[PDB]
Amino acid sequence: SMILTQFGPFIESISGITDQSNDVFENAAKAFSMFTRSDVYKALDEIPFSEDAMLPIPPTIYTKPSHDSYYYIDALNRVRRKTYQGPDDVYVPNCSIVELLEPHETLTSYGRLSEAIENRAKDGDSQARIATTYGRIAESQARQIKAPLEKFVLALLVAEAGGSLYDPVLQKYDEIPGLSHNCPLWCFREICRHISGPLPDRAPYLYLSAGVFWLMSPRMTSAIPPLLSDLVNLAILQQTAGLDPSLVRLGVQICLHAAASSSYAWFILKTKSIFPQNTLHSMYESLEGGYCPNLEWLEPRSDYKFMYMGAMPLSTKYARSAPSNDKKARELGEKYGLSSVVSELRRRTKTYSKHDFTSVRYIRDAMACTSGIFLVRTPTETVLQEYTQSPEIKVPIPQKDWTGPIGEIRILKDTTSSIARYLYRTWYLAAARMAAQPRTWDPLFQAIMRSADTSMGPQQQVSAPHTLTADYINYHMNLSTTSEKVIPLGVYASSPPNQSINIDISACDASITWDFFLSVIMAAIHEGVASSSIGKPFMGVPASIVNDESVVGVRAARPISGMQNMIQHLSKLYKRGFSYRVNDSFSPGNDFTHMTTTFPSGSTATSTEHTANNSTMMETFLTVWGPEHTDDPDVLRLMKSLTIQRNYVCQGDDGLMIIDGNTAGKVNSETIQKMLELISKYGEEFGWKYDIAYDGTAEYLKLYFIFGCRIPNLSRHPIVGKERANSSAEEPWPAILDQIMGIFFNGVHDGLQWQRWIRYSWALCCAFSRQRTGYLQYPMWSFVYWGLPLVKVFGSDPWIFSWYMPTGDLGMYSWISLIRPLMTRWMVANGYVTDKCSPVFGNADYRKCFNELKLYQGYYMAQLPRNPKKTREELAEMDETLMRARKHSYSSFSKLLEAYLLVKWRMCEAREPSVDLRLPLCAGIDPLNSDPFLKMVSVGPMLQNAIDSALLRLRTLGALAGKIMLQDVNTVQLARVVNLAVPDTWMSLDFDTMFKHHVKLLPKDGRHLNTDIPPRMGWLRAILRFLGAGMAMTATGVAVDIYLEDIHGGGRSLGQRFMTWMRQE
Amino acid sequence: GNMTLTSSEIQRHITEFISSWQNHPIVQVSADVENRKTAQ
Amino acid sequence: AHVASHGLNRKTAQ
Repeated sequence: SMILTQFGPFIESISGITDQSNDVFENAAKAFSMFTRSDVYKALDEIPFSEDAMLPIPPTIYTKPSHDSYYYIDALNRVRRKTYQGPDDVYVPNCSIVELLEPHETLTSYGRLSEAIENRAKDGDSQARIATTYGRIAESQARQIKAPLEKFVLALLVAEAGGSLYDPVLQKYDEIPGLSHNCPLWCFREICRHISGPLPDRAPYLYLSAGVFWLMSPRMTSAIPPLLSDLVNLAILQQTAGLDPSLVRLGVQICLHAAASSSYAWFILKTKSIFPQNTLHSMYESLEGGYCPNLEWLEPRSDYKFMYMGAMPLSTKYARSAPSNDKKARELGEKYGLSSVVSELRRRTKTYSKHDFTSVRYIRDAMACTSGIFLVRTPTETVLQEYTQSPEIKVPIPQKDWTGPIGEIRILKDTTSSIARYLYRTWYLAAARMAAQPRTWDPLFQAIMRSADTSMGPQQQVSAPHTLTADYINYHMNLSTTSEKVIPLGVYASSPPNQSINIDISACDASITWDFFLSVIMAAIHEGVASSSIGKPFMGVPASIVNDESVVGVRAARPISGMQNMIQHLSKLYKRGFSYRVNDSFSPGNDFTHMTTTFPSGSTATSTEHTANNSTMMETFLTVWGPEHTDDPDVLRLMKSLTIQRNYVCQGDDGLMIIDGNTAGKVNSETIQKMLELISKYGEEFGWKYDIAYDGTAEYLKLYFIFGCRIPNLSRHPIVGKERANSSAEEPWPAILDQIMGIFFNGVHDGLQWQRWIRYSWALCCAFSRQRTGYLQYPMWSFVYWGLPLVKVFGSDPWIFSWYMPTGDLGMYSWISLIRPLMTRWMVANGYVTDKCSPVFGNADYRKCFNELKLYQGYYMAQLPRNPKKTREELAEMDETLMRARKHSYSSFSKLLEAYLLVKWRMCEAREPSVDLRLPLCAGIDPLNSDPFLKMVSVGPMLQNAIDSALLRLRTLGALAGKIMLQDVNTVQLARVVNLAVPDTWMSLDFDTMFKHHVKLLPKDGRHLNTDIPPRMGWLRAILRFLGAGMAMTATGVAVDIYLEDIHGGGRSLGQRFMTWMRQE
Repeated sequence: GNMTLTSSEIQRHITEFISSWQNHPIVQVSADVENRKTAQ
Repeated sequence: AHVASHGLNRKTAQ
């Protein structure tokens, strides 16, 4: 009841009881700063926890032997570790930490890494370097969070103290088990007490910007700061997603086994595939009913033009025909002591037999229980684990099938017996067809395309034509790459009559070397180019000459073109390998160089040619190697029916192959497996280790579908998790609100329990609002500007708007234009009357009412830059600039919003539905999740810049460049002149049909003579579409057909205000 | 003329939406699970 | 209305 006595009037404001106000928000944010870290645990001590949260915490977490037997010093005097279980055991171990600590001043209980050990480590002691290595990597593992965990737990305690809520759609309360039935918080209380024990102040570590501090006790190990950040995510998601606690207990039990393990991160790396393997890879052993979508993609299949044509019910024959899972899924649990989890998952998975929202939410709640942490290891072991592997070529190409060198390039004779001639001819034809294009020869395009080692904390001048011919393969020869349209691909590929095969290439960077790929490619590009380009130079490299021994008869001189001169200078770079250089700040005295054959991680041109190399080898698989290496003419007939233009999609290493349904039903699911074995056999002959998968689902670009499902991965991103690669301090305070809004907008796209999710977003939003510098403080309207919907304001109905409302001025237009005749009543309801009537708010002084309630100051204060742009004195400059907006009193809104507010719309009648209600389109959303379920059916799911700004700025004002003057573009492009954009939230919906048809610019009773757009300045229609479709999406419930009603100043004088804003810029 | 947003108006929209969906002819007949006559 | 939203002389006389 302590939180109740502390936060009485705020919880009723964000639970729909009382109206939200600025003074209650600021009086809460006054108190959010005034919390000790012990106060959160004092608040956790009072909640009565039920019997179904209690489970045995093991005693072996707290007693771990120290780190002396874990690390060693390699030759060349770099620190490593010796692995005990597996060669990938290179992560942070779990040992006793307290012996390497000396206490901070001003408080005795908390210590840090001692300065004598880092002094002797900089001096060059053997043990001290190991000790400071372990200390810095434990700090870096503990640091991977957005904010201190006690603030998140306190926001949970504030938000979930209002009890159950009420639904204005379902007209009933919700049934979600409260804090007494929440096992991660019981464990979070028990661990943090048992660490302290008799000692008070009870916070196992505190979090600062540069470094952490550890509680000085023998009970403290390194596994605890990732474990607590792991438990807080489940404690939040059990509330705001409506998870079943019978899955959350397994999700906590696996994390307790992870903390009890030899290492935490390594155990989670080895156990990250328990929940999808037992649940998602094993669905519907017996299928009896349910609805499935009916897509098809149109016949030019490279276009990826899709079409939704109704939904049909399933039949008995579309069960899981894929092979079994038990022999390895039970083995994974038996190796690690999780058979009580694996069998528990399998027996519960075997009870669902119909395809509806229930069995889909089962998959969502099972996938949510994986632990999303960020794996932390030193760069000096990241390199020497990742960059030391190599491909193995079981069938190399013989020395007879090469001639002598043309300079530094041997050519491949076409009478070879190996498969590499099919790789050779595609790159050869690609080079020969890109060299004949006229665009590659004017000097301006060469200047445009103009416009040693590498390390980690000049290849792009000479490696041009490799990339330039990779693009030709990706976009003209075999259009299998989709380099927004990935969704209907998988919704077709997951349908009942067709299957899908999830092909992934392991180690795409270590994949291709000079042994098989780069030699044939640099032999093909050196020959396809030299026909068209003879003597003509490139950008900056000249023509040249080099001797050859192509034919064995004689040798001669044979002048080099100049475009193949780069191939000459670049194949000697590819022939030897790459040179890297490292220096981790996590272990001193560790600074060396290293020679590999692998590629850099995240370059741009390293994706396109890998995609070309994917599609080419898949095409020669399906054409040549396929029929030549199999019996069983069902497999032969299956192979001879599909090609990569018709069914193969690849974007990186991974690919997706689709096997459509025949007339007799689905394809026999045993010949597909016989072809899978041939894919795995095919990869061994030239070094690729495929990660093929066949279960009945579709995985492409890490999106999970089953029967066309849109399953979100809740643990793809955690809530309290943030990546940190270096050891540097982070940005200052007023930029944390961008990540808090990121938490909210990432919770939008996943179908959380929306009343719970908005209510928890308010608690975070009010917790991150005040900072010492009079202190700085954002009012609650500054967050409403950032896209955060509200609950109950100005004396309205509770839970009245939706989080599909946009941000910015288009967002501020909509809810005001919906609530305005109630707001102008509430102003007069307490002494806010003036004599003149405004055309918007009437006889009430909106200026004084908004100044006293600080709505104006939030509106203009949210537009300040949160970036401390190029020192603490610049931070003080930004703070004074931010305080000046709060001290200044304001007169009105911006000219754009005031020009918007003259437009009035109407909600006549609801539109006919766009998709079936009983069809499960998307996971998590159902009639229990009422508002997205209404919006997505009423609208429909998406199943089908400075130049563009400024030329419209000069075109709409009175003034390609000859084309733009008279044409028009669509609404989403023409209405970017007033900086209006379709928001991030509407991307998974159909805004095109809504803009084109169901926003009418004409009243239902004809033409009111006030809404007369002139024939001149017809660009206004494209903005009135957005102003119409705002309120038709912000209002919760069904998206309604909306008609124009009134423009107060006239349609001619409406756009003159927009033209004044365009002159004022 | 104008109107504010009210839960009354929300329910008024939802009932019209469900009625216009319910009176669709494929929806009036189709079902997910076949019966003992259709299976025979 | 909110509750409803939850729910759903002499001669003249003679």
